[PDB]
Amino acid sequence: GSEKVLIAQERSAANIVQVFKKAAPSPISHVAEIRSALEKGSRLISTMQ
Amino acid sequence: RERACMLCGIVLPGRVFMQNGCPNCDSVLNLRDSDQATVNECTSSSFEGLVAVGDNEHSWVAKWLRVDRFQPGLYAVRVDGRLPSDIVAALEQYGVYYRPRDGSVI
Amino acid sequence: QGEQYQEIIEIFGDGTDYQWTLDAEEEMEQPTSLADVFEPSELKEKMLTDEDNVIRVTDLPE
Amino acid sequence: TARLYQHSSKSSAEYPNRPQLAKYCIGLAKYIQSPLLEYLALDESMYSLHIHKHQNLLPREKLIDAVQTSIVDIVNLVGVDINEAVRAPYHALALPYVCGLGP
Amino acid sequence: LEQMQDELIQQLKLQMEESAIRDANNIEQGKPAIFKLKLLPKVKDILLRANLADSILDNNLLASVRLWLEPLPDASLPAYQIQKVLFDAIKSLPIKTSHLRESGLGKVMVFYQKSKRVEPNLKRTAEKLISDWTRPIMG
Amino acid sequence: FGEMERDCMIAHGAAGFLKERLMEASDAFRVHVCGICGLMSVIANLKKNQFECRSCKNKTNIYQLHIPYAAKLLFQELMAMNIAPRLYTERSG
Amino acid sequence: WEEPRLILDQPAQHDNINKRYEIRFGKIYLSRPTMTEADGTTHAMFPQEARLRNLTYSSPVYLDMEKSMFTSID
Amino acid sequence: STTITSGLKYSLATGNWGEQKKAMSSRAGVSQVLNRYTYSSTLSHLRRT
Amino acid sequence: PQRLLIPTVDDPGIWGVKVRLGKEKDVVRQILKKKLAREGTKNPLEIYSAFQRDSFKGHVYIEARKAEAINDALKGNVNVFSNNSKFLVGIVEYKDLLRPVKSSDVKLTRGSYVRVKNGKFKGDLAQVDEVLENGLEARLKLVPRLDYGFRPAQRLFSEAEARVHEPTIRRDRDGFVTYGGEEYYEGFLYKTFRLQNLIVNSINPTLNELSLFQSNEESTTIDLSTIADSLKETAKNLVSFQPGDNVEIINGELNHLTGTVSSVNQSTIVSVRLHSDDDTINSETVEIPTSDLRKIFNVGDHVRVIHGKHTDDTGLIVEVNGDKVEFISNQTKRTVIVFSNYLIKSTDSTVSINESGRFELHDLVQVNSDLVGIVIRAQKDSFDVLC
Amino acid sequence: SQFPYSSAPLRSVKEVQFGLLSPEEIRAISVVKIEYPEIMDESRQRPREGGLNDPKLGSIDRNFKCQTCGEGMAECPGHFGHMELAKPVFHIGFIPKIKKVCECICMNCGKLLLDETNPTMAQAIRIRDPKKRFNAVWQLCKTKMVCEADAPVSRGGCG
Amino acid sequence: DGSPQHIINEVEQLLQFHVATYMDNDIAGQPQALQKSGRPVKAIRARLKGKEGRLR
Ligand SMILES: [Zn+2]
Ligand SMILES: [Zn+2]
Ligand SMILES: [Zn+2]
Ligand SMILES: [Zn+2]
Repeated sequence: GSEKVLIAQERSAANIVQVFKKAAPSPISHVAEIRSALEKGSRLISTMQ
Repeated sequence: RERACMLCGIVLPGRVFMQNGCPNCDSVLNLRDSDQATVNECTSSSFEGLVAVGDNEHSWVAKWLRVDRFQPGLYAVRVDGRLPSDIVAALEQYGVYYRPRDGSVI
Repeated sequence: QGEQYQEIIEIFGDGTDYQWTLDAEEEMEQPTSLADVFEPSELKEKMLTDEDNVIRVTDLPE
Repeated sequence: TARLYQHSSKSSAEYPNRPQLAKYCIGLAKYIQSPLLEYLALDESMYSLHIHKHQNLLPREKLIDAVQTSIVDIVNLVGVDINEAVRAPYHALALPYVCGLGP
Repeated sequence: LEQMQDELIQQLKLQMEESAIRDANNIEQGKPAIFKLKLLPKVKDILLRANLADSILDNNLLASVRLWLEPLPDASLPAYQIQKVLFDAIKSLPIKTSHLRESGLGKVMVFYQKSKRVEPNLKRTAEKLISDWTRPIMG
Repeated sequence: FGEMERDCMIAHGAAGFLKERLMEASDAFRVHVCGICGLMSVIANLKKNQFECRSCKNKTNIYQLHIPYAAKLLFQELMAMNIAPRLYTERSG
Repeated sequence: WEEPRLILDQPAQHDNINKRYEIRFGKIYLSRPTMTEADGTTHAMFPQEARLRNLTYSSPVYLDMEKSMFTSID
Repeated sequence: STTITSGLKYSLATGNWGEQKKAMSSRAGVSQVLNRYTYSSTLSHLRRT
Repeated sequence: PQRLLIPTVDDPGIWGVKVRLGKEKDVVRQILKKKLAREGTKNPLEIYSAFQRDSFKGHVYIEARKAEAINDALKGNVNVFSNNSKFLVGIVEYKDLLRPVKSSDVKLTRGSYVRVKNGKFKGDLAQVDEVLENGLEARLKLVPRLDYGFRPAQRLFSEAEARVHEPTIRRDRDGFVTYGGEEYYEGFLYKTFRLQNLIVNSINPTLNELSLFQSNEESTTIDLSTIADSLKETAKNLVSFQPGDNVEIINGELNHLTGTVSSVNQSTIVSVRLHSDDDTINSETVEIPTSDLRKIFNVGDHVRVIHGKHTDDTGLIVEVNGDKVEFISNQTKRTVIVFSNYLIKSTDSTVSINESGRFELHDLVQVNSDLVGIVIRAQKDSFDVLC
Repeated sequence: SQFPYSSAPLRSVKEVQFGLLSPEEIRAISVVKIEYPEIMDESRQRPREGGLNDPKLGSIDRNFKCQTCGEGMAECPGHFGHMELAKPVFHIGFIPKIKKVCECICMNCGKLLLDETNPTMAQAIRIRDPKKRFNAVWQLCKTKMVCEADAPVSRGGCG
Repeated sequence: DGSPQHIINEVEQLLQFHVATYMDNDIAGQPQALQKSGRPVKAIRARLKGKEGRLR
């Protein structure tokens, strides 16, 4: 008997390469991360850096 | 329904004990050729410590329970009840000594 | 084996060196007077004392 | 005697499933049926009753002795049925007060 | 070095025997055993010293340990402190079959195991020690 | 009456108002303490007028304090964690 | 249909008989929302009734399950 | 059927978008009570992210 | 023999694996079935024995020689957890894994007095007249609880009242009476009860029930062996010690010595500082078992009763007649004789009278028909009233 | 004047002395021993004696009174019980401190690995503050990894 | 009754865990003690810390 509304959740897109700069107190200077999702069902599977 | 044979320590169903007898103790007890009273006096349905033995000859557990000369199957560490005096005397007539498995004798 | 059995007997003993001590311990472990079974203040209420038997056996009105 | 009977543990054991007012009614009926035995059932509580106006001036042993001699007199006047006293513990209360006998 | 330790341990052995004799005589004279309790701290400190274990086994101090553990003829057990200290020392030292043969502590150990006035924890430790000592004989 | 309001009342210098706010307008409680062990283990029967700290085995050196109920709860929770907060009514040096 | 096949196998030896038990999921069937009363009757539900009686506006989902009994002797 | 029924009902009723036993460390506020103070507020709540 | 069978290094190892509760026997039977089925094949189950114990819940022990044999045995089973929760059993533990239990009591002895766990006679003491050979039940001698037409109080079976309230009594022998389907022998019920309905240890006997049971033997409490054993058990368990208590030693080399309890650790080791004419001995603390300690009660000490009819009575000791101690009470202000096992040295009474009588403090109580007063002081079984 | 009269004098707190509770103190201040896990007697009110809701621990009910002090719910502060453990366990808050003390002393003969003969140890002794004193002593004796049977003359060390 | 050392170690570690999580349920490097609902147990330590704690 209570009216409930679903709020849209904002997420980052999958299957795109994103390159970022790690900060100074770290041996890593740059990282290239991609998150992979199958087209059928649109569900996250694995992350590779 | 399962009962534990007091003498050899094997565990088999009570109807199996009545119809076919104990496969090991039949040489001295004649459990198959015995009435229900003798079966109850030598096989007890109240027991503890189910034991399954695969190889009697090399199992230290079988030697510790003195069941290394018997047929593999279900065995009980402790069996409630002891053999009657007449059956004990009959076994002593055959030259076989009966060691109780009730735990009270050690 | 017999030789190691004799060695075990020599090292650990047959118990006869202290079997008499064990028998004495079991004798002293084993042991009626109503004065020690219940409290005198409970004996008196239950008329179980000697004085109640004296009153009950004497040929006089209580 | 009913007001002391209703609180007595003997009455509570006798009638575990009954309230206090039922025990009061049973005490009243028992008092009607036999006043003497109802007075005897009080045991030590019968010295606390209103016997005399100046009963507090006597020593406790004197009051107990007077009450006991009165009970002995009245019980021996009435008499005790020995078989009933042997069977029914309620009627055996008057047996210690029989002439020549005691607790 | 080792000879001085052997001499000190032999002197301790003589003192322990003298204290045991004195306590037995006092018990026969109606007095409590106090000398063993007085000597107990020094014996405990010596036994807790790990490097003296070889000298103890060479001088056969376990015989006097058995003598202290031996119940007196009046069927009275020794004080619980003595039994606890000696059991802890036995655990702390590597007793072998040869040392047991020299001392004959197995008889007293079997007596302690079979007795009922002894504490059950001491009974279990005695059972464990008997099992450990029977272990090398059969393999 | 939060912490910042407490600091403002400290800055005003009004100690009596702060004490009244935090005790009379709130959880004011009365406890008894042993004068020896300093613990809140006194068993007081006020209408029977008998006080006793069974541990210290004393009946005469016992005082009463007015403390917040939350302070009593804090001391009991500390005692549950094997800490012993002992409240004494005199200084030592 | 992501995981349309549950499979259970049992190499029974008690004459070796390798038995596979498997169930398949088929079609999904949906209906309009319905309300089931305590007395056992049913009727079509509307949102105002669900709001007034504190019900949930929901519909049953049906799935076709097909069972097969595979057996191989080897 | 109680598994799916209760899971969907719980997640929509409480807003925790996961299993009920997994409520700790799960996304919350995905479902909210619809605002009905005025018509414009209802529209805004229905178009929120 | 039995001693020679103790394990060696070359004996096959034993591994224990955690399984789901209640499925241990199922795993044992499955292992036996697989061992029998794979026997005589190219790859038989190379194990030797497997078992489990009821007391050691959640554990299944298999005797083998290789871990791969254990993995093969557990293969194809669902009761085994996902993780390989296997451990190597120590060789010393091999004898302990098969040691028996419940040995304390070879069997139930006929004539002993036991308590009933449940039923209409819950808590009533019963004599074990007969022990059934099966061991699951036993015929017992009980005190009947009937109302004759929420349970009635126990009382000896009255045949006359039973006939008056119910004339359908049956008779089979002399002294053996059957009323309402229950067999009563000379006023005592004889009814079979299961083994799971009885307490055979820590039995607390009462003088009333003891007298009621031994009254029919024409000799009051003629039997006193089990009663004496119950006395010994109650005396041993009721003794609790505190620091500073003066104690005396019964056994050991330190027999007949006085000392003060310094500290208490657990409930079986008590450190005692002995008192003697030698100063060097008085500065030593000795840990002594509680089984060889007897409390020392000096004349003129405040002591509070632990247990008995005179429970929570305090006062000053007057006479110490060894085991029996006499003291003038504080509440009743009269001499009371209680055994020394029931006394604790408590310097203050601090008795609370709450949850007693029917009268709060300062109640206006009607004494009798024309007397009234106010309760001034309250006691466990008496009151002080100001008229 | 909102509290019932008490003959105990009214004072204020001048000092708070902290410390640990000893097992003797825990047993002495207790009023009952807790040994029964079951909260309720027979699910018919009247909670079981020796349980976690024993009536001697205090009353939290309007109509019931505490069986220890006899006071009502408003006045009773509550009373402590104790629970004997079968085996000793670590206090979770003191485990690193137990570790540091174990480092500081000798596991066989309960003595510090170093004595006052070392001047640094004497200086570590001199500081009055217990925390800093412990810190200094620990910083010294942590290095020392062997008990000394004789003086670095026997210091009682077991070696 | 009977003492296999492994079972003693298991049950005594369970007792140690219960006594430790009764006082501190925020122990780093180990799982928290949980309620039947899945919420973590509220220990004595958590009653005394934070804005909503006893002190603040
Ligand atoms: Zn057989
Ligand atoms: Zn104090
Ligand atoms: Zn209270
Ligand atoms: Zn050292």
